[PDB]
Amino acid sequence: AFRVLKPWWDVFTDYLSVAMLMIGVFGCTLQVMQDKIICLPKRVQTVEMKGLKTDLDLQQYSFINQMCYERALHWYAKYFPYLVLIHTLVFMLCSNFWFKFPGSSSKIEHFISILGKCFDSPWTTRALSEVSKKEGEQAKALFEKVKKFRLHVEEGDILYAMYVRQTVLKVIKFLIIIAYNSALVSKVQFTVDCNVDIQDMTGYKNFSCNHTMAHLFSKLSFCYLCFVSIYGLTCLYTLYWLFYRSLREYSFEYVRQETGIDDIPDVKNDFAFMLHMIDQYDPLYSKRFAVFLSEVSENKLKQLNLNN
Amino acid sequence: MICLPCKWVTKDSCNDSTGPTGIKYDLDRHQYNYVDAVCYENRLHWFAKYFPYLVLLHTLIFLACSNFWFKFPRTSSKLEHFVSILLK
Amino acid sequence: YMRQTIIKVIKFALIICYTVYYVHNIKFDVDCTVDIESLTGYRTYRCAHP
Amino acid sequence: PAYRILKPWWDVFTDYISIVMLMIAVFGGTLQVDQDKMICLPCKWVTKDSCNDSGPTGIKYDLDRHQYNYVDAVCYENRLHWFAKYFPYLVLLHTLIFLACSNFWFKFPRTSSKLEHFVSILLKCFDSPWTTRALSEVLDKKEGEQAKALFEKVKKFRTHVEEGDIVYRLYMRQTIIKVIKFALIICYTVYYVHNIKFDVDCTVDIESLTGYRTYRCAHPLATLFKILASFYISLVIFYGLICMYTLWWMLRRSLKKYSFESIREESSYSDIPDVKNDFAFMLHLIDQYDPLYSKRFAVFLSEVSENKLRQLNLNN
Amino acid sequence: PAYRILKPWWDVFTDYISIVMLMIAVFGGTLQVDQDKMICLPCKWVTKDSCNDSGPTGIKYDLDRHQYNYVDAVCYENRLHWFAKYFPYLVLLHTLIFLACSNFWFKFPRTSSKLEHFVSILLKCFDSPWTTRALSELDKKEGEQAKALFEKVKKFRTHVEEGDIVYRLYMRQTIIKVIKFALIICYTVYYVHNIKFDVDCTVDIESLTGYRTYRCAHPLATLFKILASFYISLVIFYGLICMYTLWWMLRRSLKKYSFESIREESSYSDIPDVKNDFAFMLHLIDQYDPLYSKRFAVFLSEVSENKLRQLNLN
Amino acid sequence: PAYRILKPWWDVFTDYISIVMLMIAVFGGTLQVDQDKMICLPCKWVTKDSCNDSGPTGIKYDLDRHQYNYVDAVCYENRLHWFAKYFPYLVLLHTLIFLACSNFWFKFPRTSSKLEHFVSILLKCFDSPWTTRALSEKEGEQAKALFEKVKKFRTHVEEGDIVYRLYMRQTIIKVIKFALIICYTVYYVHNIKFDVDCTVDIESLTGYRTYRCAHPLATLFKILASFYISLVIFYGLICMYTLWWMLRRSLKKYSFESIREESSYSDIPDVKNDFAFMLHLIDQYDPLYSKRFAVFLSEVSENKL
Repeated sequence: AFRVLKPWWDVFTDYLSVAMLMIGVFGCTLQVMQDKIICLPKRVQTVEMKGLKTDLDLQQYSFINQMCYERALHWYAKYFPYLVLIHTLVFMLCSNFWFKFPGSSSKIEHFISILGKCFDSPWTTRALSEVSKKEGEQAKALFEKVKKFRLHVEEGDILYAMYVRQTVLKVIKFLIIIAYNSALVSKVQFTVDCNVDIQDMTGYKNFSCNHTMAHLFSKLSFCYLCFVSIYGLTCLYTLYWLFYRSLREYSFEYVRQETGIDDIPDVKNDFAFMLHMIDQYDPLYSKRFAVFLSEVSENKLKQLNLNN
Repeated sequence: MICLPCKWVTKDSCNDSTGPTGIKYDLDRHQYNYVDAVCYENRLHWFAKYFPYLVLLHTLIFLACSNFWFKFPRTSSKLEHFVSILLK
Repeated sequence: YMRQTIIKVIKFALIICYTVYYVHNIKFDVDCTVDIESLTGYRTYRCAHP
Repeated sequence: PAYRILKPWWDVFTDYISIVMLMIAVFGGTLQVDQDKMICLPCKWVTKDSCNDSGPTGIKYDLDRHQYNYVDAVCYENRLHWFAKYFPYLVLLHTLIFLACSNFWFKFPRTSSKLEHFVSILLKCFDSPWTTRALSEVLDKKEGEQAKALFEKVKKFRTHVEEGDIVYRLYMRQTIIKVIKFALIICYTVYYVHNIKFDVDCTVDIESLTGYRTYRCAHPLATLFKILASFYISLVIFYGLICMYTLWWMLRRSLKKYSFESIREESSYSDIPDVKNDFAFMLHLIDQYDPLYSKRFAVFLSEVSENKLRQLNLNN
Repeated sequence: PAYRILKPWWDVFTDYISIVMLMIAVFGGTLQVDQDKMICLPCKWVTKDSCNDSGPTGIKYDLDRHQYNYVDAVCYENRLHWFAKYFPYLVLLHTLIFLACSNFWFKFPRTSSKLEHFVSILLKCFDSPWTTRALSELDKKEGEQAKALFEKVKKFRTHVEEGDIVYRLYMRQTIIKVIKFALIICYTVYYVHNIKFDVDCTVDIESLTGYRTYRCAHPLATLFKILASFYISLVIFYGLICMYTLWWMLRRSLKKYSFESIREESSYSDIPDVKNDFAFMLHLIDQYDPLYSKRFAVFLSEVSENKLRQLNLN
Repeated sequence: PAYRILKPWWDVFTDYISIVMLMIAVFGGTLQVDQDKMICLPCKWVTKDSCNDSGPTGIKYDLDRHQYNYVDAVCYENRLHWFAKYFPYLVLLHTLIFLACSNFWFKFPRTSSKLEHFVSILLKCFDSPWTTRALSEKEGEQAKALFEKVKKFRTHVEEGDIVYRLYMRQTIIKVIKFALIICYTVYYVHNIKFDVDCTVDIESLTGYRTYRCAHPLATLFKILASFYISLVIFYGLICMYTLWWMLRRSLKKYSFESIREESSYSDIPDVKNDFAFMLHLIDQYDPLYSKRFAVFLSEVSENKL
């Protein structure tokens, strides 16, 4: 399971995307059956009031309705749910870009495996208590696994970079969505004026229409806009965390303060980035792995193993 | 929202003033539908229009609040580990 | 857990305030004066919300 | 499922695309079944059976609602183009044929038995402890006997599948059929996608029943049937592109011979002979999903590893 | 499922064809429930109780909406061919009959028990380590399981060879499917042409409506014709597959199974000649995969028993 | 589930008829909900409180659409036969009672527990391999424990015959319900007619006394009714046969004469009550299981053990 490598912002955006998809599905269902426009001709033909007679059949009324729905209504009011569905599917597909890559997922599985193994390894806690047999053999095997992982992962540079690409893509898509939604959210209005030229068919050329689902689509548009705004603040803070502190280098000086050992080489590049990930998840794993990263700790372990 | 016009009005208010005969309004079906839509949008209270959506939103907030610590990973890790060690 | 309980109780307070304040506005008969005389011919309509 | 190891990235991408076109099919079918009508109004003034198109008062056509429904039905069935009426059903049929072509490898029993046996032995080798021990290069006696047994299964399965090439031929056949079908869909759809129009003039000659000769209809779900079709086309293109890549992957390398040169060089056992035909193609697909499965299964195919296990079991 | 090994390519192809036929049957049924009607307009001008059909102004038929609904219902009941009305129920019933005929193999308790117990023996023989050792040519527990499975194999051979109920059941199911295909094809091909868009109904409701003859447009007529053509094509495929299955049963005696090829290729040359119902099941498992039969047949040789008893003692 | 062994051909095949009766009940109920109406047109020429039935132009009735709807509702309620209106609900009710009567055998906790224990130990005795050596005429401890379990179950089950009497009662209920269903359905199937003549006396509200209505879902209902009858007929035949079978011989007295004559162990006594009936059902499903289980019921097989 890679949910351990998933931070809180990723799962927050996941539930936000699920809510966005639900909003899009609801809007599409509204558009399928409840979406209709009602058009009445303009300039027809204690007091008493008499109704204005338009002299129009039901079929002329339906023709006016759909002729003004196709033309007079703004395209945003007609295709807002479909745009929401498309954008939320792109968001969901992009949300696990950094998760779905084959080599990246292999590196993530290897990293979570070694970190869980050293967390389950008694020698981590034993050495942490000491500074501040069979299990020694397993500790030495885990330490050479640590060295193998250092030689296999640390030299690469794909993880932080491609995470930055994913965050930048999310921020850009958020900005585009917010810009176009704020530009076209005033188009969704209840009463519209339709000026199609069907005078040869219905006798009238100017109609006043109302879009019956304009209020609900406006509320749905504002709800989706606020959801996208929250998504964008999440991605902006993610960008701030990515760029403010260099995740190309992880300083183990806090372990140097806690653990008496000082010959701890600072990890670099993807090792630093993934240790930043797990520190956001649980810093105890990082400070417990740092004593398994020092080669002086390896020399001491070799000395104790030779003594045993 | 089935809307019927007031034939006799007195300053924006219905006056409410041998067999009985039905009142002829001379309104088409589509004029009636237009009146329904306009009065439904304008005069019927927002609570009667958005009550189920408000209820759904409140339930979603309540369910998110109840299940937040199960999905928040910093507490989810502790809860899962505690569950595993307690059953075991 | 404390924060979740606090948020739930204040949410309950807000809901049980505004819902009970606006629950009497769900009426059957509603009079509408929407001023569409130029299209329909009347001004005031007595609607019934089913 | 348990067959995901034989499904490469292009296969799962085609599966996702076909799922989306199934969604298109169900959406268009629901729309066509429920709300697909055709409101037609008579042209009151006609010049040579063509609409003249010459406060204002409404035009009285003197037609009942049932006459209007009759006009709508006749001008929907006689003058609206067949593509606009049957686009979602064609989409569903093509999606079903694409899924059938994808799973004809999956359901046809003659190749299905080989796939089950290959997946079962691969999963056994993945979970075999002596496989991990040999990859690392003292055992349980029963575990050693089972390891020698799985060696024998590897040899007999080699003799079983190397004699035939129906699996590779089947996969190539479905790839070719998918490419040809995608070409046909793209051609006929780009031909007929412009026939979906909003305003359609109809001339049905029902003047004896309604009193009018020519009418003008406005098909409601036209533009929404337009863009969907266009977007449908887009998905098909991607499908075809993916399929074409698979066709390229059919001819870039000979899948009937898959060499072990990289595996034996990195491993200690530099003795393994190459595989052929269905075994070679299936190992190619395994490499497409993950080379680790093939490299791990390589230690159960060599004779030096057989001798090493025999000596170990003598010690064990 | 467990009976997947007993389903050859013809059976699974007929299963998918039946699933598709059921899908189009449900589609047509929902269509006929919801959107099926006929829009009927009276013929204003008549010639001997027919339709004379002699700016333009619309014809005033002076009929209410309910008179039109009555005309539609009466003409739909009286003058519209029964095929165009009950085609979805016909394809649904035929598909259900085909599916029941195909799945009656696994539901009749005698044959169901025979196939299930056969499947269990075949599976545990495929997973039997002594099968592996016999193919190559011993723990005491594995030897005990091997002896138990050998006894189960021979007692099954005694139990199933006495009567061929499974072979007769499968032959009768195939015969019924072929006959049903033939009947469906003749009557459907004969009756497709009666699904027309325009139908003239002379239903004599002049006392209630005022008109005698009416012209009706059937909206779900071209759709029903297309579905009928699709159903005809599917039944063509089903019938060709069933005819191949019948030819497969009839060309060679499936009640006899010569083990000469396997006993010649494999080391054991004493393999008995399986006959009657067991021969039919072994032909089915051959049609699935010859490897299953090859890895099960090592338990039928009496020579392997002698090797198994000797290795059990050793 | 685990009760497939206790389901002979009559049980499974009538269950299939029971599941296909339910489909036409749901299909009919959907039809009754959606478009079960009556299009009623007034008879302008009326003679002796009936329709006189005495270019062309349409007949003006001067009736509103709502007057037509009121006429439809009143004549559908008063002058449509109740069989036509409530056929799908009656079919659903009969099918639900059939399902309840065929599954209360497995849902009643007494018989449920007894059948579950019989099935469990029959399966675990079928998994036992020592029956092979028995019928040929740590593993030993397992066979002895299963022998003890079989004997102690027999001493518990052979005392009473609750399962047999409950199965008899269920089958008798099924056959009498089939008889009632086929009788009343044959009686009332002809009342489903397309055209009907309603006379409701609403002249005050409409202006006409007699109307001639058309019921759209009549012929469909008619053929559905015929289909239902066919299914019921088939069902009854199977139930009839079940009666004959359960009255052919003493189902409460299972004799192991053939098995103990074929095998060496001739000490097998005659089984009585629920164990006897359940072994009879086993023989019906598969004679192999009863023969294979019979050796552990014999004490000289324990003498071999």
